[PDB]
Amino acid sequence: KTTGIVETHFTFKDLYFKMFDVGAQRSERKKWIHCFEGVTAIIFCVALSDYDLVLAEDEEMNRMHASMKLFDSICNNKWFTETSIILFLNKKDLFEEKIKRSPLTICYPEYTGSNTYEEAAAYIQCQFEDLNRRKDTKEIYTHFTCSTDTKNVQFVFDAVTDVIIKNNLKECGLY
Amino acid sequence: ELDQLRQEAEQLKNQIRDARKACADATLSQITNNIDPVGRIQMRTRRTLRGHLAKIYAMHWGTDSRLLVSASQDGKLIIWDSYTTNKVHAIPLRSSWVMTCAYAPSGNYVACGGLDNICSIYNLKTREGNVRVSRELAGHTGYLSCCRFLDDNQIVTSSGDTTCALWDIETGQQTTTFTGHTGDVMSLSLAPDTRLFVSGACDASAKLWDVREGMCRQTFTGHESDINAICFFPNGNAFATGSDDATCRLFDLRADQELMTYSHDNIICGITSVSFSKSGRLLLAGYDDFNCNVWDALKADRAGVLAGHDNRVSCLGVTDDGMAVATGSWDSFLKIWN
Amino acid sequence: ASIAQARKLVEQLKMEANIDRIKVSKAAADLMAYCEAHAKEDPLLTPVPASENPFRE
Amino acid sequence: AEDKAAVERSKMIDRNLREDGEKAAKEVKLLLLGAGESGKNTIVK
Amino acid sequence: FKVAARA
Repeated sequence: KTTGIVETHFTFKDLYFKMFDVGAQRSERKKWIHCFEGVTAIIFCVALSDYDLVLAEDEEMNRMHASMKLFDSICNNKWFTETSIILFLNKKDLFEEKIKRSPLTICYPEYTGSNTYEEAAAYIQCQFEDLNRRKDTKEIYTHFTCSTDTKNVQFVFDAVTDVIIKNNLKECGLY
Repeated sequence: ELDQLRQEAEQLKNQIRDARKACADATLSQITNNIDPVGRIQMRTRRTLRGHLAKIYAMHWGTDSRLLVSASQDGKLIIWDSYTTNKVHAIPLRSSWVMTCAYAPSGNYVACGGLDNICSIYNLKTREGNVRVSRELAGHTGYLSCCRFLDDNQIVTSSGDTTCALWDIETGQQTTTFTGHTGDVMSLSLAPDTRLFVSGACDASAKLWDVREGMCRQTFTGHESDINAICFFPNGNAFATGSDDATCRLFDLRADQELMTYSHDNIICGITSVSFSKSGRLLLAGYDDFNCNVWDALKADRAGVLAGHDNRVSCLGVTDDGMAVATGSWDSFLKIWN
Repeated sequence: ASIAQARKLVEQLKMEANIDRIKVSKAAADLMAYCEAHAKEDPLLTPVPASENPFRE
Repeated sequence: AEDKAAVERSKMIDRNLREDGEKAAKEVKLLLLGAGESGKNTIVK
Repeated sequence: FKVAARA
């Protein structure tokens, strides 16, 4: 019925999680971007299959470049200096299917090498993880989605636990 | 024909600018050359209020100058009491992303709003001893960034959809829509006669609408960045603006122009809230650098500095009788200066 | 496409064009007169007397 | 009299405010970003 | 058990 922020709630191993989806706002990001300060982690999603898809429909903008630009803008905000990012590279089946039909070299002028999933994934990831510059305070966790099993929830739970532990140690001053 | 239309628009703009230039014969400082200064004014905190647990985003004084309403990011809407620090109501909120609040002139209702893109009206008056959501007004696309009550049945809201609107509380459907802004509208204030109101958006512009015909008639420019706060002069023939350029300006409706630029070398941060004192001699402004400033409308010199907050000041206001000034900050505290 | 928007903008500009404007020295004089007339009734400008002050503790 | 009623109401409001805040303090908040068609739907499911 | 995939 209502538009705007959508909230989903679930409990995993006695931890209560809250997730806010802000994709329906369609307004200036800066005005509402200072309201979300204080979150524990930021979940970020990227599709590998957009390398050879002109999703944007603009010749100048390729979906991968747009995703990289958005990730760069989000990661280096003044407010989110100390919030970690859980990066989810998604759709690894179709991407692996199309690599041999059209290699990864279309997106980047530099060669990925070998035209196969392991090498291609490494090049796309390294290129996404190098966008950050506050390496001292924030870190990125990367998981390739697995549909059948529950690796998706467990990875988020473990990442949140690690973030909480590292936050407490830093406050004590030990870390 | 599009190029011809654009040339016609440019010529019309040039004609309007030439008329404004001709009407500019003297300066507000020239008429204020011989007036004595107000001097330094020192105010002290008399009552401090506690009970919130998150950042405070809005505040609005009551019509009796004794009760005020404040809202925070947590889902709470507390009605205070300035004479003696006793809370009266605390209304839980469905969505904890409140951005604005308002208090009814009659004293029987309050308002909310935020990223949920819905304005909610609460039955502050005793309704079987409990408070419930009277009506939820939906139809805006972006976030609701301001709202002010015209009466007990009409409400004016401004949103991030570059559009203001006038609603009907009894029915729930907007009757008039104000269009023309090219940016996200951020502030909104009403005239004392409740026939005209002004607004400002992320594009450097301020407009003077009418609630009956629903058409813009005047446009004021001059700022070079986003505008955050606005309020009318007590006589209803002028208003003051506050932007992110660390400057405040005074415009007059009759002369259609710009008079002063309240600024200083020492201030660099933007303005989040602007309010006039009674008779318009003192102008109050809220800044990001934990400070609140007192200006002189006639001569633009500092008359005092207010410093009691350890975080950014986001809202302030003056009572109807001009007896006290209340300030809200990003911490969980409110203060009253007299 | 944008022809209707351009026509609207031109019409709005033409509507804004026809306005009667007073001189600045008269509006400034009126503002000064209003400020001086109600200066004695402003509690913040004239320091508040203690008994009337409702905020006194 | 009236002061007593106001004090009692304030103390009842304050107690409710404290416990709810303590309960909220025990939750983890996550922000889910992503351009549309990036598979946000699959993670949510 | 939550570590970033090796770069």
